[PDB]
Amino acid sequence: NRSLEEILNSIPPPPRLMITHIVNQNFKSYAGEKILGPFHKRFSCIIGPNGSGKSNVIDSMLFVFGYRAKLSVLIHNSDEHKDIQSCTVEVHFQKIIDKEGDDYEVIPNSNFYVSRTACRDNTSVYHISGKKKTFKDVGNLLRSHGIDLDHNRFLILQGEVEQIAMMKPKGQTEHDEGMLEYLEDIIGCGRLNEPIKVLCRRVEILNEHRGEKLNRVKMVEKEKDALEGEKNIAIEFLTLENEIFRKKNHVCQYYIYELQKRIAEMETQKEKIHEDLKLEQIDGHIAEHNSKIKYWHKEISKISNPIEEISVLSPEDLEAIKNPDSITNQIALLEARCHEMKPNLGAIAEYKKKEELYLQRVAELDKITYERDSFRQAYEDLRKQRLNEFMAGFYIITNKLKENYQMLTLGGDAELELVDSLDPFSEGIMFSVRPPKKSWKKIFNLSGGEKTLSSLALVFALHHYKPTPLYFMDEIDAALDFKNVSIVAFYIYEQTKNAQFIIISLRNNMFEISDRLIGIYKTYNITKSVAVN
Repeated sequence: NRSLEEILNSIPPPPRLMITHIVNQNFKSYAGEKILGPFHKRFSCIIGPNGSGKSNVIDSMLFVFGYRAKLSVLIHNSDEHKDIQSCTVEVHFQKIIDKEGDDYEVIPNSNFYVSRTACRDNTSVYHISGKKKTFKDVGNLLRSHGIDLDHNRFLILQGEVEQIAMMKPKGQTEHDEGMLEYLEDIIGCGRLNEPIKVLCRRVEILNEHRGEKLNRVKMVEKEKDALEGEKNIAIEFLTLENEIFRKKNHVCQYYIYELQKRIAEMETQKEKIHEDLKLEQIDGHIAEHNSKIKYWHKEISKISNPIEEISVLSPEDLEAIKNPDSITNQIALLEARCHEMKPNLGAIAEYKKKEELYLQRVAELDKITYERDSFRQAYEDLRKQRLNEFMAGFYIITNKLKENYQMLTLGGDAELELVDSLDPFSEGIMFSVRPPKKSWKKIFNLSGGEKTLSSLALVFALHHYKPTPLYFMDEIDAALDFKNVSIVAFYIYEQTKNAQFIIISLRNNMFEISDRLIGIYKTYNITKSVAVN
């Protein structure tokens, strides 16, 4: 359970190649060893009647590339040849320079030689140029060439296009994926768009309770504020009673100075008596010593300070018996305060503990909250950036789709209608198709051929957006007018010259645009092929 910051730091970031020849030994449709024909960089076709084994080959290339659908069906399956111990199929790849003229000047270096030996013991082993490997290494070198194998887009079968004609706009379950999520994978966002959505979701819920933590560190705060206010009143009472107590020490010091000033005056008078009668001076000395005995209270032990410290006006302000208000009001104030003291440092303790240290906890949860808001808006920025890239590529491919549909249908427009313009990730994207010289209507009331024509228009749109060098089609000519067949054949011939198109059909135009015509026939259940032009 890494933090989202560690997660957001750890974010994983988001001439041509031709097939020279294919040789197949103990192949499912080929008896013994058969060499497939040469394939031009421009065009090639495998034309013939249905049931000659073309479907067997196009499923075989899925089998040999790791796409799995008793490994004896992988070997030949017929009457004359039936399930020998192993089959070996080899395909040759070479580069070729992209020239506008009709050239077959390949690069003589063999780029790839993928040989799969599939035996009857449920074991299939892959070799690249005879080196015992997997299809993963061939796939990595194809990704170096810009070709992605496990993200399959280059192969089109029929079951895909009659899936396309009745797609839900979104994949409502884990086993369904709409064109929205598949395009999100295509555009390069689905690696980081949806996982960051689910990741921020849970973290924000964890963050919520952190905001709740910030709440219940001080859920009410009024009880502690009232308690520290009362104890602050007690502390201010302590300081004020200390000041009144200092005044009381001053008043007791006024009593000691009244006694001592009286002592000094009577020393002066008894010294006058001694100057002038002896026993009268002795009586003055006795009363002076009695007052010095009574002077013990000069060490005022109340706070010992005003104990020995005198005020300014010694003959007038330094007597306590002449000011009974100073005697009475100060001790009355002291008694009222000491009755009303209840002192505690809980004002300071609660202020430094719950108004500062729990405020420090609130500040730490404020920092966690700033992390939470930074995480949620870094999410909002990343999700909106991936969404903006997704709808930007979506606008690019819909412009390419609409221009392809306009030049293929020679009129009319098929356009994808969003559920909502802001974010079509809610429940999908609908599709509305207009046939030429027809009213604008839903796709559901239209022909299946119109749906397939819009699907091939989108396929042309994604190929124009992202150049995939290989494309495979099968039996598009059925239930379709020859006009659109020749139109898309002319599109494939004219707009694409480097891109190689392989189509399985019987109508003339799809191989009249073809540079290679691989005429394949099965005579006495022995399959032989010729490569005519």
